Amino acid sequence: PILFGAAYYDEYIPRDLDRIDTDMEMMTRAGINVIRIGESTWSTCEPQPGHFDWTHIDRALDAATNAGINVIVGTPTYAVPTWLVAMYPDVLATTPAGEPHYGARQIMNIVNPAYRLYGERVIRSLISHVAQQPCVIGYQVDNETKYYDSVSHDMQVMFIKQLRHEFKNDLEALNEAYGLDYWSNRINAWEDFPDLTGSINESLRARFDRFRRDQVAEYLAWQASIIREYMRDDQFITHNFDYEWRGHSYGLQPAVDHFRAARALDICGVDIYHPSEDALTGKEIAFGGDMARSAGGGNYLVLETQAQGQHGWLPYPGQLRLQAYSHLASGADGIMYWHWHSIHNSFETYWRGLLSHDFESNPTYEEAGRFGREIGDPRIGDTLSHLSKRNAVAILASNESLTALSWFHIETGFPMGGTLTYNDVLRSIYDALFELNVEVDFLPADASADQLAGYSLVIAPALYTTDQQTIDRLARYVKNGGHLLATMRSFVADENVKVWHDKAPHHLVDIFGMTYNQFTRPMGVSLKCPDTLADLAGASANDFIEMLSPAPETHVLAWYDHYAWDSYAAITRHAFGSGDAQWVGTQLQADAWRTVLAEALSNAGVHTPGMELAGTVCVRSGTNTAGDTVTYLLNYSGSPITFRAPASGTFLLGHPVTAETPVTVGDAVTLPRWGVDIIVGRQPT
Amino acid sequence: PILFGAAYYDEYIPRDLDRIDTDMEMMTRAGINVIRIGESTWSTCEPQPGHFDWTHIDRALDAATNAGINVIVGTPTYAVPTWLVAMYPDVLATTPAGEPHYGARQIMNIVNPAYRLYGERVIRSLISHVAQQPCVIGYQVDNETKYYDSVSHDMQVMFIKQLRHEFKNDLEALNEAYGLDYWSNRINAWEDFPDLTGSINESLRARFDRFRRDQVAEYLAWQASIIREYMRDDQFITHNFDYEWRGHSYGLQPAVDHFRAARALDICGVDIYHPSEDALTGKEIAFGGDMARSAGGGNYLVLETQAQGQHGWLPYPGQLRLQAYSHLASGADGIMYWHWHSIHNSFETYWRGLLSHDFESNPTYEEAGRFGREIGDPRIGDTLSHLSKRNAVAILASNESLTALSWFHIETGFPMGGTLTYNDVLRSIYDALFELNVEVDFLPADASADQLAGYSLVIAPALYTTDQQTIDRLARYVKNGGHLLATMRSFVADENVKVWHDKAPHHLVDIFGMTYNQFTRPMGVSLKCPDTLADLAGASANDFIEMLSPAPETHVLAWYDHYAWDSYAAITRHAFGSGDAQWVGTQLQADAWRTVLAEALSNAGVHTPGMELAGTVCVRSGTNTAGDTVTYLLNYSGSPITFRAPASGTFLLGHPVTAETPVTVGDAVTLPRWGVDIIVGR
Repeated sequence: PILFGAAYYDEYIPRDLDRIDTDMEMMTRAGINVIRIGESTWSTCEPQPGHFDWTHIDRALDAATNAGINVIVGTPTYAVPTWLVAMYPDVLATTPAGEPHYGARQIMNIVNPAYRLYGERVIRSLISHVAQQPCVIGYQVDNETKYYDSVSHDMQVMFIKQLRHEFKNDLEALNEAYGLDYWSNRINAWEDFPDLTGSINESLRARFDRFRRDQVAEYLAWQASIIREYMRDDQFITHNFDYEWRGHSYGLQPAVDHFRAARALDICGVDIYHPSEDALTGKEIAFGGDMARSAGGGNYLVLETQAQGQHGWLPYPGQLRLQAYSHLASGADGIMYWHWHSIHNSFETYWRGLLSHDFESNPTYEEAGRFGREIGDPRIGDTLSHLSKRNAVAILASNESLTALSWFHIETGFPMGGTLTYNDVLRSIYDALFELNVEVDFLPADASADQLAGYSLVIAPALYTTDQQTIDRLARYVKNGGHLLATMRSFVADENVKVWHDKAPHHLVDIFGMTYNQFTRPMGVSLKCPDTLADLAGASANDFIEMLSPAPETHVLAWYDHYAWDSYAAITRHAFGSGDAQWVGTQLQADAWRTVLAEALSNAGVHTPGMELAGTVCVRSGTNTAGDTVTYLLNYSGSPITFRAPASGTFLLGHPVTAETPVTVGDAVTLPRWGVDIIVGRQPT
Repeated sequence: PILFGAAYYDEYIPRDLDRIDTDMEMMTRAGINVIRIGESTWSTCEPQPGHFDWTHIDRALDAATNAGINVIVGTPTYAVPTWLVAMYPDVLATTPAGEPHYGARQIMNIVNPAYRLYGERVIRSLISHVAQQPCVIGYQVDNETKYYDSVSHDMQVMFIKQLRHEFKNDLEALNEAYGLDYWSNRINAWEDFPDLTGSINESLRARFDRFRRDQVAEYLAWQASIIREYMRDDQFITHNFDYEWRGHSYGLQPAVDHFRAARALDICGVDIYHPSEDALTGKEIAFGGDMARSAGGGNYLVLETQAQGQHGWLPYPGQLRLQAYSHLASGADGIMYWHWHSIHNSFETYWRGLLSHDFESNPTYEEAGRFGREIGDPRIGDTLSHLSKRNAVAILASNESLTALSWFHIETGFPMGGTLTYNDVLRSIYDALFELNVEVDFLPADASADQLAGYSLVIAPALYTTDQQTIDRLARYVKNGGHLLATMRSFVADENVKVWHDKAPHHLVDIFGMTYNQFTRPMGVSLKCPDTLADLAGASANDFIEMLSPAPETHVLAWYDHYAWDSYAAITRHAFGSGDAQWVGTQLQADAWRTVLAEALSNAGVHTPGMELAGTVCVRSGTNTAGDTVTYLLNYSGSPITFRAPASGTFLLGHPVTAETPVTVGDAVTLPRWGVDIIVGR
């Protein structure tokens, strides 16, 4: 059935209480069938070196067993004990800010041998101890693992050795690849290799970031490999990925390549956090879910999301339920809250769980339990689980480009100034599509020809650095009938972040039917659109403009409206083989992005039910394991709304209209504020 | 008489001058009867280790003696000589910023042995040298002393031993009290105890902060105890406390507990600086005076305030006078300027004294002298000194709550984000009261049953962390007839900053007649006020809202006006015993605070004639030593004002009306811009 649950910290509950069995009863009452334990408390289970105390782990396993609740056990390696650092200070990484100081979780040097050695021992002892317990259904490897800005000596030497291997000891080739002549930065003998911390060369720095991302992935695989020596055949290994953090889950994760790192896992997990209250839009849940579903090639677990949340996140009545159904609408096969309660000391005292600091019932917990009892009814649960999505549009995601542009800021070309980031461009586009009710998959930028070929529209947002093979695949995708749309600052540099030295866009001048070699930060530049984009006439060009020189054969969709720049296009499209290729040479406002992308989808022949409801209600859909269509209707607003049904079949939930009421496409539908219902393409049962 | 003076630095005066007797004469001309010397110049009086040179100290004592001026001697320990750090670099504290570098004052590790050894030596030599000089009337111990964010090894080890003592060596108890299971932070053996610098556990950090605050209090008591070995029976020990600095004196001092630290002294002293010119309000003078008066249980000395001041403080004509009288209206028994002149080199070149860089007369000095000759006339001096204030309202101050919310920000729960601080809440209440012409005392949060009992209204501004005993006193205070008003984020946590785990407000749900367990940052939330607070109707709820669930018998003064939260109250008041208890579950704008407080005060039976003049003129009063009522009328505006006299008696000063003109409550009164007079009820 659908996983529904919460992280539980027996280790944190005040010791003067004895309420574990009460907590378990509150959970089963709320339709909770799974808890997560163990990951944050190494110092409780191994209180002195070599001395293991499973009191708290056993208590949770026993209490869950007695309640009929399942358990996912997390390895406790993301936060280290006082006794470990006392013996080995280097467990804590040196960063660019200098020497570390004990306290915070996730400031360790993940390649430190004391960290790996003791880590391996607690992993072995914990997983050995719990693996045969029937309530344990799976494992979380570590927790939201990154490399934590480590520039420790060892990590650097290891990087130098990998550079030797990559370049077959040839420093002429390395210095040329990275342009290291500049500012007298050549490395002409391996023993002269400087400390990377002060490097001003982004070719080198990027490669080091990539190396360290790869170490994250290897560390996860290594942990998974250890759990594989103990686990039962009916258990799974997962991990809780997280996203760029801007007060909440925002964009592609800078420190980890989720596509690559997910290969060690049986199923992808993810943590998603987002604005609520008047600011609930659904966008972060959908973005988060689409990236997890894409990284894992199918259904994923939401291992953490918000209950009462941080200050400001407390959900209006109805919002918790609407947030939950949203996850299922992106294809989640589980939802778990972080966490069951609210902790009474220390950093996350006010990142609040289902229960408040009094451990009483409250309206948020009660709303959760109404949700849990809904999906725990098989009539609802069997209908919503394992949802399959077949999307026609893909967005290309690139950790290498995020890294590159974090240094060469789009607007300035330097690691200072500007406000537009890679994830801003990505989200500007993702969010426009969301506003139009068009659903997307994410693809890594090095996706195969077969993968690309599945999609009718492929979008490349500020896809700044790629290899030559990637360019060639995309040309071929277009030739064979695809539609490629790229934005400014794409295909600028090779995989070593060296800007190509032929005509831009590199090896795509004939595909896009244009070239450029000039750009600026626009002052009072707007757009003239003669035809297909007539609705865009007048829109502003923002942040950065590329002076696109269209070929004589190319269709210009927009020109700069400015006396210095009006010889140049802002937006072009050009046929090539059976497909076409569009470039957007500027950043657009949200309304302009919706205009451009709605036209592009129309050009590409992409239609989905709910497109007509854009701006009225959120519609997201899929096919269930009976092969029926499932259409969610999600009202992300504080007013009731009326609209016409986008599909025919039966209302699965009912809404303030009863469950199993039939509906026909076109029928009037009303949802209350923060309301939801779901049409399933079958008759009532 | 009233002390009136300035700090004087003969050590800093250009050496080509010989003007000390001219300075002294300009001082006596201006009614100045005391100077403060010695505290900033260790390297001048001990130029090489063990070699003392009292030339400058002697010059000042001889010149003062010759002019009939009294002297307060400061110990010079808050800035250290180059020769001391050259031997002992650990004199300078390690901070979370890392290694220190010599130059600034007040970057020492106040528990360092070299610092305390050489410090005891200079103290003993200086005090011994001056103690029997008739002009010396007292002593300042160090100067605005704090712990300077020291995380030096010794201070940490000392703290660990203090923890062993407090938990009786029981690390199981310590880990539970502080919740150190979280993020694998348990300390399971004493030898594993980590550096505190990078701790993310605010129960532990807050306790370290409290320890270091107590080390400041001890340091002050240690110096006072040395000084007591030499001083005459006719002399006093004091200290210049200071406030949270936000460009000027703003709020409760974060690094020192003035109520505790003040115990070692004969009389409290204070340094107060504030906006002037168009932004002169008198709020900071009154806040700082109320605090200092409260900390020491009576009259206090303003050991420093602004003369010409920093750039932007230069007072408009009339304002220096108005500022001065403002201090005496709060209960000051002395006013000293920092400082006499304007220094020609170095960091405070432009923190300017009475005289400018040219040492000439100027209008600010001349205004100060007109004021000093005023109070120097016993008709006025005698009437105004040792003022005694009996207030009906108390505000509870808590360093522990300041500390806790410096990390757990009201709005965010984290040490980043938000704008609303503990002191902002305290000042929001204080300022509304001042604007209502209501005078207050401060009490420490742990104030005794007897101290609480003396007040008709007690206000708990964001009293985030307390012990259980404080909560039980307060409940008894209400049961017995008191009126308690608490704001949001009060009584949340125990004295270890561990949030209580029963219903909130902890052991007070019966008293306030309400519980809450939900809160948020409000978006477009207003208040609905059905009766008693009808004037507040439509006011904004700001910064944070607690979802109060009132008992059936509780009076709901304000509900949330918002479709998500309108089941919940924002402001509640509940009868308990013969008193009552009111909770304001959000932050209010300034005008909303006046509306709320004016109603609470009326509920509590507090009314005076000055409250009728709120918004028009500042009225502050007390009783002088002949038993007469002294009523200040202070105009903190750039225009003239007209109003009805709030008391009968005689005008003391005269104003643009002669000195000693009679007046009767209700008589029309006019004051010029920045004006002042005083009605004395005889």
